[PDB]
Amino acid sequence: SEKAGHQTSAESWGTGRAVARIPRVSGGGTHRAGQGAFGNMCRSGRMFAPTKIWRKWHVKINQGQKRFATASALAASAVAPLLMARGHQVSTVPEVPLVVDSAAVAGDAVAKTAAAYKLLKAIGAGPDVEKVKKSKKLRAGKGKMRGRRHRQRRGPLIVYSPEHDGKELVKGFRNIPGVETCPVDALNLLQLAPGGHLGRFIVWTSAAIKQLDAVYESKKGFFLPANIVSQADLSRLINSTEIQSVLRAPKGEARTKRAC
Amino acid sequence: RELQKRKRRSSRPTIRMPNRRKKALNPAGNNIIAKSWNKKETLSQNYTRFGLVAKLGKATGGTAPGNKALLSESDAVPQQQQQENHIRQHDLELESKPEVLRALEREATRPVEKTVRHQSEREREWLQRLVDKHGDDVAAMARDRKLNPYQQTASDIKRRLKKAGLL
Amino acid sequence: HFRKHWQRRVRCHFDQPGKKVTRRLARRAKAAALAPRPVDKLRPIVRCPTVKYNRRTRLGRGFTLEELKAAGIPRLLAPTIGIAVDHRRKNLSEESLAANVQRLKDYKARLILFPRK
Amino acid sequence: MKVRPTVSSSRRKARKAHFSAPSSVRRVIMSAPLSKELREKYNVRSIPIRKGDEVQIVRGAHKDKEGKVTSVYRLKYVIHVERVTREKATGQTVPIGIHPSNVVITKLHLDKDRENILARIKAGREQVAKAKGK
RNA sequence: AAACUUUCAACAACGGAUCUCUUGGUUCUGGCAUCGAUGAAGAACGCAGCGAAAUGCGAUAAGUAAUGUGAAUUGCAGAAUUCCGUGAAUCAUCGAAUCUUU
RNA sequence: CCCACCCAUACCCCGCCCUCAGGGUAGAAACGAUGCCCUGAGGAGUAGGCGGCCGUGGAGGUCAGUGACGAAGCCUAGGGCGUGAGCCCGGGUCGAACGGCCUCUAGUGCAGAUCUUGGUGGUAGUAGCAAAUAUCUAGCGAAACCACAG
RNA sequence: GGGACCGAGGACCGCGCUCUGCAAGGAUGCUGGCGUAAUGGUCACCAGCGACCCGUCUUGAAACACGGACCAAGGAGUCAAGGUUUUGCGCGAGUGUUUGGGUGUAAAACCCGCACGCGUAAAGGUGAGAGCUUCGGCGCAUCAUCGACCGAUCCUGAUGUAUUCGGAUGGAUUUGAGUAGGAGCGUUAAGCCUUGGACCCGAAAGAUGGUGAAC
RNA sequence: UUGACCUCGGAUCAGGUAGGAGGACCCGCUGAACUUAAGCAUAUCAAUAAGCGGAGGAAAAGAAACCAACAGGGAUUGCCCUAGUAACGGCGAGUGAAGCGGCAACAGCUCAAAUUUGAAAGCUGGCUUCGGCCCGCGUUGUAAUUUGGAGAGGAUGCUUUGGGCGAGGCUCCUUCUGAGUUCCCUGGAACGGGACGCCACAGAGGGUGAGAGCCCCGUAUAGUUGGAAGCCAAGCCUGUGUAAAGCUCCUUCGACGAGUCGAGUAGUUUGGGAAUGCUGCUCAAAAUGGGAGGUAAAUUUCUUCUAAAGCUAAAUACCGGCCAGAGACCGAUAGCGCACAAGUAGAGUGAUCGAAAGAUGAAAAGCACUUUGAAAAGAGGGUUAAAUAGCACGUGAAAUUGUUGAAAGGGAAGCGCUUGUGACCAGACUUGCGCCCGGCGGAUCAUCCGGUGUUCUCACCGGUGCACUCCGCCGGGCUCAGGCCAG
Repeated sequence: SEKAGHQTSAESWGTGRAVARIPRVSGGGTHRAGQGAFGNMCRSGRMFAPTKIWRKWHVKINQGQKRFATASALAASAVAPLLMARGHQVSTVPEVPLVVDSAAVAGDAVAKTAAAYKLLKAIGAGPDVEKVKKSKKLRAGKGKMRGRRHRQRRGPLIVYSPEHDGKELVKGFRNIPGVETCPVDALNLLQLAPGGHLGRFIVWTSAAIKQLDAVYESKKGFFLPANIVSQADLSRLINSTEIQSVLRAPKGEARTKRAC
Repeated sequence: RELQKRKRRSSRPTIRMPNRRKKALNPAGNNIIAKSWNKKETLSQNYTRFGLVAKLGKATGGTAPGNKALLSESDAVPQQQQQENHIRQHDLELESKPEVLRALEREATRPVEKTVRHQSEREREWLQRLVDKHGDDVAAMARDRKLNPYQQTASDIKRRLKKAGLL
Repeated sequence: HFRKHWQRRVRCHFDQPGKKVTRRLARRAKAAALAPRPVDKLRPIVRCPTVKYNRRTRLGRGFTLEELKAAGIPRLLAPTIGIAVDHRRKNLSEESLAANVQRLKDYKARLILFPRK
Repeated sequence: MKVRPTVSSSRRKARKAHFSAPSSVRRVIMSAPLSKELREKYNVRSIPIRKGDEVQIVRGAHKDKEGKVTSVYRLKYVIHVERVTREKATGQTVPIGIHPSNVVITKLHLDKDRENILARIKAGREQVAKAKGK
């Protein structure tokens, strides 16, 4: 409150009495009367530097850097060791960019939650869904008083094409705990790298892959970034006939024998 | 604040306001647009599906793909290429596609009745008495002060006779 | 430049997306009221006044009476069929007249006028 | 997840509305499920409990006890079943407050309005059954 | 010697920290526009079986009527008051009334 | 003047810690190349500068984490780890939640301010019987002052 | 010859030697002891040596002074706006989506039509010099020196000129936040400066509007 | 003498209206000082606070006596940039706009200056059988027509209409709508763990004796029951009067706001001496007029608007009103002064000032009864899972205190290093492997057979048997390796 702590009528007693020079409340017939006020050190006083609403709450990020991060998250999602290093149960998943045919999810084929559950279990996304179901724990701390009572893991992200698959599959995957749905034209970095950790498990549709080819040429002012490294395999760069041929003879071993 | 503290300790009920808006957000009725309006679609998508223009002004942001709603001279005369002192005032003389568009054209192009305005009994009696004395000389009827008290011009009386069918 | 009591006159904008939703719902209400009609009126093309912006053009307030008469649209019918009229503007040249007359006949070519009853 | 903007997922508001509810709202809250036989007979899952119903307690330390509801204490959110009582220090037999969610109604106190309630619930369930079938 | 003083341990006190909780606050957002001489906001006096506080109400006084729901209220005491009923309720709604002194 | 002897954080030899410097380490290593191995020198410190690490409230991710067969808290003439801030375990009490790790965030760490609020003492069963509630003995009973003691 | 203290490292590699193995790039061998206790730890006390009461402030230093009855909880460089330096990042002579529009699973995320802000626009010689080299040389960035061009300034004062306008050639100890093959824009983190209560607590005052009396 | 008109009054005559509250936002009037300029007075603070008057759901402003110098724009309002620019200033402190450009929203109108003059055609009241009758207002002007990027009057020929019901629809309240209380263990209680299921456009939230999608309320989605008031509306009845309206043409006309502009002067205000605006005093206009700008350009050439009358939605503001939904907020010394009797108790003559104070248990089951005695107290005994949870009540720290046990001391205590004594506590390497025989049982053994899944050559089952091989298990035998400390 703007007036909190200092809607008190208090004056300083000065140096006349042998008390600390702090503004004290006037009056002579109350428990409050005679107590100090107007200070962060004082009970029922105003705190130091009161919080204001004109703090910077939002952060402006360049759209190019956001598109770079979204493309990096998409590229990281196609790597399976990153999927298990993030914490996804994909040991029964047949291929890491898990593409299913659109005919399984077109129209009202998945619009019932039982059909969506059956499809998830069939394509190998079952253990990841069951992980989220079994990971439900009560939140440690006061956040339970503030509308956040439970914590659970994140399951597979379903990416679809709303033009070729419709939006009825959104309804069938809504109640399944952990699984999320996102259109291919509006991909979200908060969902592709949850917690800032790369390698989200993604079940695509076929139309999702085709429009994923499509929508990265439609962004104005952005092209897919060129890496500063062509071959990211350092063992291919160093342990290659090209470099090993011009290398001088080694000057020592990995472990040096003590001379004296 | 004191009032809100009072109501919290009071046994008097909390009067809940229904969410009654002043303006409806969806068209209603038995017309063509009401039966084809999707309440879960925006204005631009609905007007795209109709085949109509929603905003006639300049585009103000980017649009979704498939928007389709947010739109000799002898005398040196710049207007002579524009051609196809009195004009018709109460109407215009205008001379695959979505179904709503075709329905709108059909209902706008259908023939209508006219409700031709008739004449009063006293006007018919006046025009009749005017014919019974002069017959066809509309100039003499205009000159007549007794039978034509309002000194109307012979053209007006001829037009009234033609409307009455008394020639 | 904080010499005065600027604390009592700080305006934050946490209601920016809520006001955008309100504006979009107001446009939806305008659409509901004017169901086949566009929510906007037709406005002319005008040239920007100064020498700095003379090269470009923009939307004006309303069509001149001479432009409406040359396009074949009567003055009193024009505000009732979606065209804006401005009695203050003058043409002053044969090149703005031709442009806005072309705009008006283009509007007439794509209009579905319904009978009164 | 709730979608309608009029619904509130606030724990504070929900607890206040529960513990500061009127008597008719408390009647609606103090509801009990029907027995299996009554569920197949009337096609009704649960009904608000009332004095005169014969119930069986299915939870708590007084499980498998049956009896007639002799009191519906809405203020204390509890019902008082017949012969499910206690003993005070003095020896008085006080009733034991059992929540209506812990019992199953084996016999209804059938009046005209209760039959109307059963008919309305059955009509809604069967019309949704028709909607599901086709 | 005994008594006193100091330190440590167990138990018992004093006191209310810590932990956990929360029908409270605080900040933001959205819909809506409604006090009064037809007597307002505020002040006072009264109304219940036991009412101390709070709340409700005005000599029709913890309220009357009308509508809806459908079997209570409840701390104790009382009712031959109501349960296939124009009908309980410290019920909800609320369009009719009563509405002391200022 | 001569001889022997005594001991500084000084000098010499060895061990260990840290810092700095030099060297080695890929058709990869028998250890996160932000890792490992070898060698040498050095170590006072106010204002001040830089780095690392510990702890607290809350947020995202994760540990398929702990938990009414007992979470958190508290007590403890118990057992360990760390140079240290701290951390882990045992015993008792207790009764519903809590913790680690990677990031994010802040109203984030006290011995003092004649500091604020609360509680509790010596003075002291003393001075005195005073507002409130000329002596001895019952009952009632403060205040100034107080780093620890003469 | 007698004594004390120490045993760092952990397959081999080396220097060597008295060369069937050695005292040569750091300790092994033998014997004995160890569970009703080997060995530790805590508290209390005694004993030998050592040791001015903590924080603040002043002084060359002391000495004074200030604060400290005790315990628990609270308690002080914060948040904005505007400059500036440096680290990371994206794009780059361009850069900045978020005023707004569209869209949405709805304060999120996703997209962008015209503007606008800031910035850019409106190659010489010689000598060093990293690096490369066919061994002859080629030479980054940067610096020194000699030169070139321009806004403008100092004279000489062309063809010409509407006849009162203009500056061609040759000369100057010229300048510049000038050119001489762009570096900026946006964001993040840290530090500093200015203004807001501004690290926290601490006057006498002054003003506005009220409440009472009584000299 | 009588009756008008005008003017000024009375009436407990009839019908109305104002006052107060609230005041977050809004429109006016009035109006400081501290402070900064390391002093201070111009300046700043600030055209702010306090004070006074007046409204609403918004208010205000608003359809150019505007901006501009353009190839022009076109009521008002607000956002972005313009721009910390122009301008002004002890040229210091500093103060500080606007046009254009992009956007949100857009909507235009009513009078006065005219003669209806072939007809005051207009209106407030009263009486009513509700259908039309009286008095009055008004000619010192009430209707119609017209409002200067206009208009009127004639002529002309086309093109336009007005009322009343109204099915039904939208908005909002309402009724109803999925699935385990299956089995076992722990526990006072399953809402915990294990097993087997089901629902899901519903796995938001709350309750229930502990973490509940399926026990209950609700939640999601389309419907569906009944109702309230507005608005829209398919259609169905009627219309009417030589009634109203738009445009065109022209040998006819075309009225536009005065103690107001402006000049002088004094204050006040602004970035603003064409005084930036306003106000007070003195003087006091015009009609091819007046206002404001552009321009050295040859004289004020040109450009652009009409003041002194008025109305008007939207985009905009909002600490208040009726609600609603939320948060990386606070968690009882915090968060509002107030989670609870809170503007309460209490203090002051008064204006005013203004606290402290939450938690038994799942359920009062709130301790019957016996026995001491005068207590807000005990001992037995009882309830409870628990009473060392007993309305001093969850947990229960420290300061400080009492009982018991041990040790030490009487010219300070406390601390650092190092042994000793007493008491108490802990308990060292968690202490193994390999060979050689005999018996037994399995296999990865059998080029044995059959089947399943696969990364298609690897795994997993079922049945056979011990010739070989390899594992284990049991009974004997042997060797070795082992933690610490001393000499």
